[PDB]
Amino acid sequence: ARGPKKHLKRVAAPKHWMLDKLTGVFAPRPSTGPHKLRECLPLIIFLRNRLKYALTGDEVKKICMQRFIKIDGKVRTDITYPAGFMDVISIDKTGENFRLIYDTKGRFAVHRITPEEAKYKLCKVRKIFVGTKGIPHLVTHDARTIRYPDPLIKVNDTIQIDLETGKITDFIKFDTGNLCMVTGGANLGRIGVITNRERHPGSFDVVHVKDANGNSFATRLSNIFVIGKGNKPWISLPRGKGIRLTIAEERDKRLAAKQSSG
Amino acid sequence: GISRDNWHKRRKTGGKRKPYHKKRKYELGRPAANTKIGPRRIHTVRVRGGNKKYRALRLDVGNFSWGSECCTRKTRIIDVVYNASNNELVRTKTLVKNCIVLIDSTPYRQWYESHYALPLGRKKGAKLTPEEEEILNKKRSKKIQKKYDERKKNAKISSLLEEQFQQGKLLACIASRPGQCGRADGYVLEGKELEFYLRKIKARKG
Amino acid sequence: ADIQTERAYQKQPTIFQNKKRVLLGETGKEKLPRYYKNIGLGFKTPKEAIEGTYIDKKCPFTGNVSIRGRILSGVVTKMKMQRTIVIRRDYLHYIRKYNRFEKRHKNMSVHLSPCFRDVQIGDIVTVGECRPLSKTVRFNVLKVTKAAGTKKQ
RNA sequence: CGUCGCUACUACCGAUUGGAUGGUUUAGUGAGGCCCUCGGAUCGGCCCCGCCGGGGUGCCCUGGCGGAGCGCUG
RNA sequence: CGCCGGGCAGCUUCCGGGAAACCAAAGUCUUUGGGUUCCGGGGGGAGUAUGGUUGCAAAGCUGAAACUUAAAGGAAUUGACGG
RNA sequence: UAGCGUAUAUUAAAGUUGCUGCAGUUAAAAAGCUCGUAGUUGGAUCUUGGGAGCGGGCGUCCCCGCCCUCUCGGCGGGGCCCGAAGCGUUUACUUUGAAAAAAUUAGAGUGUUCAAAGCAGGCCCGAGCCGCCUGGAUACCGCAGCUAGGAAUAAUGGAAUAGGA
RNA sequence: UACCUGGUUGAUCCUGCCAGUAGCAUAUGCUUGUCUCAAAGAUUAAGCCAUGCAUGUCUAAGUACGCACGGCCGGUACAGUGAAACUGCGAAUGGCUCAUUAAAUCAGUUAUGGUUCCUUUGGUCGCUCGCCACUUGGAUAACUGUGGUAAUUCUAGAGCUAAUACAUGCCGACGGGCGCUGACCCCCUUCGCGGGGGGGAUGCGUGCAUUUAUCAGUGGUGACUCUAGAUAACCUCGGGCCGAUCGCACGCCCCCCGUGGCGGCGACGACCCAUUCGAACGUCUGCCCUAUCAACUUUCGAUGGUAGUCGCCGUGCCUACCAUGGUGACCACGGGUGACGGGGAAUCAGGGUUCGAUUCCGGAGAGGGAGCCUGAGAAACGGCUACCACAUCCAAGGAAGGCAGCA
RNA sequence: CUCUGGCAUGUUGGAACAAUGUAGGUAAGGGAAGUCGGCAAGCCGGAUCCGUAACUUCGGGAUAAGGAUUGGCUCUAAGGGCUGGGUCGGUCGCGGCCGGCGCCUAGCAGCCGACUUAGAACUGGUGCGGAC
Ligand SMILES: [Mg+2]
Ligand SMILES: [Mg+2]
Ligand SMILES: [Mg+2]
Ligand SMILES: [Mg+2]
Ligand SMILES: [Mg+2]
Ligand SMILES: [Mg+2]
Ligand SMILES: [Mg+2]
Ligand SMILES: [Mg+2]
Ligand SMILES: [Mg+2]
Ligand SMILES: [Mg+2]
Ligand SMILES: [Mg+2]
Ligand SMILES: [Mg+2]
Ligand SMILES: [Mg+2]
Ligand SMILES: [Mg+2]
Ligand SMILES: [Mg+2]
Ligand SMILES: [Mg+2]
Ligand SMILES: [Mg+2]
Ligand SMILES: [Mg+2]
Ligand SMILES: [Mg+2]
Ligand SMILES: [Mg+2]
Ligand SMILES: [Mg+2]
Repeated sequence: ARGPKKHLKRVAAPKHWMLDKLTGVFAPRPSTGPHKLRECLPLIIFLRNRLKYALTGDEVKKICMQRFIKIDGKVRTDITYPAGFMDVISIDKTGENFRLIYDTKGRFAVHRITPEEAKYKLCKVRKIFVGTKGIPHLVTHDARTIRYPDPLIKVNDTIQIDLETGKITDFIKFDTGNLCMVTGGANLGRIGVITNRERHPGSFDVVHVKDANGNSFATRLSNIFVIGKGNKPWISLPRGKGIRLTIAEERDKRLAAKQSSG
Repeated sequence: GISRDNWHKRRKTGGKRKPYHKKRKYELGRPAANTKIGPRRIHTVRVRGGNKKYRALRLDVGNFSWGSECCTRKTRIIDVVYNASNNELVRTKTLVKNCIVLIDSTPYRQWYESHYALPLGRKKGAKLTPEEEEILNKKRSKKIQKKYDERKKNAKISSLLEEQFQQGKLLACIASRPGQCGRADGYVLEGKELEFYLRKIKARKG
Repeated sequence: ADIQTERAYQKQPTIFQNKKRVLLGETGKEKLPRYYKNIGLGFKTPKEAIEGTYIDKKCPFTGNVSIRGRILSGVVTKMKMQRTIVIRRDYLHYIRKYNRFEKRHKNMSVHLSPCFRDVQIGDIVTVGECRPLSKTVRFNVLKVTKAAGTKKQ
């Protein structure tokens, strides 16, 4: 190629978008934003393929130009804005807010949240440093940067950013015994308590984490996102409480639900 | 144009490599700056990413540092005397990153007089009468005199440095990159580096 | 002989050779400080680089190179080059059809700092990836292991 | 079974400094671009500084006509 | 008159093998793997042409293709024939 | 059978290319013979045996626990405790985990009217249902590289003029 | 479904091939009622192309004095819609093809602590002491008018006219502080001296970024010559930033008063940081046939060292001086390929054997080479320049080309 | 081309500068069309650095063929030969006999002298084996 790509093929689209082959050749190529396109969910597929509010690309653009969606409390008119993980998509006309959290099967879910719980957001600090005039700076996974952080926050920790102020409400340290969620890889969308962190110098660390059911699974350090203290989460959880079920038991769960409904 | 690529070369085994695409822009090469000594002429060149590089075609002034004295002054370049890469660049009088040069000691002596209050570069005195008497005496009070005599006990200059001060020209080594930054910054040779380079000039000529 | 055998002057760019040596400090050729850095990964900086006088800008300890990437190993084959040696890495490549391996070797060019003074042909050397030092060199020697040696009759 | 005699076919050797088509190159000429050093066909500014108007009171506020400095300059 | 080991072999055997002739190896093979070299791929063209290399030469080593063909072969059986 | 014939490339047939898995007296075939470096392959030998309730039932079946050291143990002086450092070789090997695009392959669900497909879809409406319930799994992804277990087979070492612990 | 059958002989057991048999994948023949999907000028010619189209774009929010329409409501800068044109952005994506290419591309893995990055998002933008600021300068468009050429999206001379175009340049924050220089003065142990400290008149830099040199050791890595501080300076006239920009409603202060100062919502725009989209070159391992290719590379860089040049950066990328090195029977080098690589397709006991031009990812090319402008990103081809090969129109003086984009 | 030595232009001089000769040159464009026939003339040429085929009796072919360079000036580098290397009056033949009295041993110090090779800069109207 000679420059950046501005097209996205339908099959080349991320799997969790749940896009189908037959509707169109292309995909909603996400615009540049706070989240990588491989891990984001563009707003168009949110209001069309998830909430069924709009039918095609033109209709979903109509709501954006009527300025009804406020990603992080800010009006976004971009049809292909990359939402990402744990973002309050607020539509105050319907008075309904959503936190974009992965479900059990590692896909973004329609997780309705109460308006009072929608005023804050957890973020993972990706690096800290000191800039000019000896001012400490901090950046998050949401790409937002803050000046004057609390010195107790180190890297790969969690902070409770506050909407409409952009400040810190509380912070969670990353150590053994904390409740986290895997945000990438095979175990994406799973919730557990940190049990061990093996440090490999020069390479990526491996974190072993145990869910509430006792199933223990490993992942990379960069996939670890602490979302609570001890065992109590700091946010509302999606349906299923972030557990993983092998194919045997969700089969009989579906059969039992069919039996009860019949 | 000129190419910065690697695929025009024979591989490690000595075999001949067949290129798989034509010359690409990002692996380009531009002509050598060939900095000279003369009136300031600088050409701006637009480089990759829309930034700017400065071609120091001809330079006359240079920002140099004593180093052992923390004295950095903007002096003028007399002429290059040596180049460890290629002796041809010396007689062509071309300024490169690590060519050693002769610079004027006028700003360096001036700081020495106005700070240490000792003669440097002077033979017999009574040659700069409107100012030198004032700067040596200054009729200053007891506290100011007691401040100058603290630094007078360690205001000692090595023999090689003071000799070149009497010469009027100091041996300096460039550290910046003319043709890249458009400047001829550097530092002043001293110590074993000056003694070694002096033997290089002596062996070269004389 | 000494460390000055070139048209330039060999020195470590971080270290300042001149410290304004005046009457307060006895000017009896005071030892200049030596810049050295630990490289991590459990590798120990040898005493030769700690107490040495050589200058080599490509030395992992006393130079401007950072070891990062793959850590490999090999056997010294040739030592006929200035501050670099050729190592041979022997491995087995698996052929699925015949369910059998075959011996294959790769000759890798690595940079040997003079801090490893008693290297010999046939000894094991562990190397670390770095920035391209030359056309074919992208690794630096980080450790030396003798091969049933240490005794010569 | 083999020579010899007849008819077809397929390759081979072959004077012809055989011919043609690609590829890599020694040597020589060499368009065009790029850079560098000159170059200055022209287009403007200031110095105005020949006039007049003049002005806080010829000591001009300057509004113009306009020689032009035939210099300094972009 | 015996015994041991290494040999050249011999006789016999429903060890077993093999298409059989036969073979104690040519055995221990669909119950298929002790280690490791060379080497064959229907018959002709052809051990030819060409290239390289060896040789004083004669020639040696390495070594095709086009084309052509439905068989060419091996072991045994019966007959027929034999100066 | 609304399809069938022909030509040609290729696969099985072909154990007629043979690693699994072919042959070499006579069918095609082992060099005239020997030496020999690459290559390939290499005798045996180093911890076995014995244990404690949990134990494929001491229920003499045995899930099976097996009856490394040192540093703050982060629950300058508490036993209520478990983290910092290295391996008393280096490898190969095997198991686990991480990371390994989708489509395609296998495969879960789904009456597309069946199917190839596709990723949808189902439930009630007594008509206010002024809407509820789901799915869009999972497996495999060689070889190379990363992590943690095991140490049987194979290679490589230690102390021999003792410059040995 | 882990399969065979006919053919050498008078007959028989074999070896052994030929032929048969089944699938798929191109063509072709004959035939063909319905319906759902669905390939389709790859193979020879990456051969040549008439014609038509395939990339342009405006919100209330850069510039409307086109009457080209139009509310005028009528004494007023512009109601509004707005053609044209300047400015900005895009045109570097897509689509097509598979010629080149055999550790090359590409696949997995890893690094960039060795780099650049339009835009999005988040930081930062009174941090700097320094007679227009209630707004500064000269034009160029479109537009009217004179035309020339056979011709082209060719255009000149003449006259206006705009800006977020192109330039210039303040106030303000702004009271001062810091670090140097210190006129001197004062409190002082006081004594015939020093003195232990203060305020300071006068001059010098004060911020971010860039380029050096030096000092110490706020945060961070596995490891910085990291980041952040401190000092001495530099800061490139084709010269870095420190808003001379545009809409939306319009409100507040009135003591000084009564004409000025305040104010919200944006939009555009920015030096630098981070993020995103990435891109570029690197690490380890992996590729078909060929020895009738066994020794290659090294004068013209081959292998390394030192110092430079260039580049966005790391490197013989190039230059100067040195050392003679580097790769090979574990197949180098060379040649061939009817080779783009891979995900994959066919056949299907197991193992394998062929095919992958083809819709996804990566690469390469736009008739063959080469060199460039703009732009963040091109060595761009529905951009330019030159040569080579074809080839178009001509009034023979000139001009214009690139369907391996869809037809 | 010159020195030592030798000579007077070869058995006459003067004046002119016709043809035709004899000896020697040059010639635009073409390039053997001339002629029995490239006869004659012309081209090439030294040295340095590269690079050299068929064929072969393996010696040759071979200066095969083909190509580049060459001046002047200013330097640089390499290539050698001679001597001497003493720790000291412990004493007297400012010097001589033995010795308690020393560590060039990676060799220096000074002096002297040939040509030759290589590299570089500068430089001239691209001229340089400048004639031979
Ligand atoms: Mg064997
Ligand atoms: Mg045969
Ligand atoms: Mg087959
Ligand atoms: Mg066979
Ligand atoms: Mg035979
Ligand atoms: Mg052997
Ligand atoms: Mg054994
Ligand atoms: Mg091809
Ligand atoms: Mg393909
Ligand atoms: Mg291209
Ligand atoms: Mg741009
Ligand atoms: Mg092009
Ligand atoms: Mg005569
Ligand atoms: Mg006479
Ligand atoms: Mg002539
Ligand atoms: Mg002529
Ligand atoms: Mg003739
Ligand atoms: Mg004639
Ligand atoms: Mg002749
Ligand atoms: Mg000849
Ligand atoms: Mg010369």
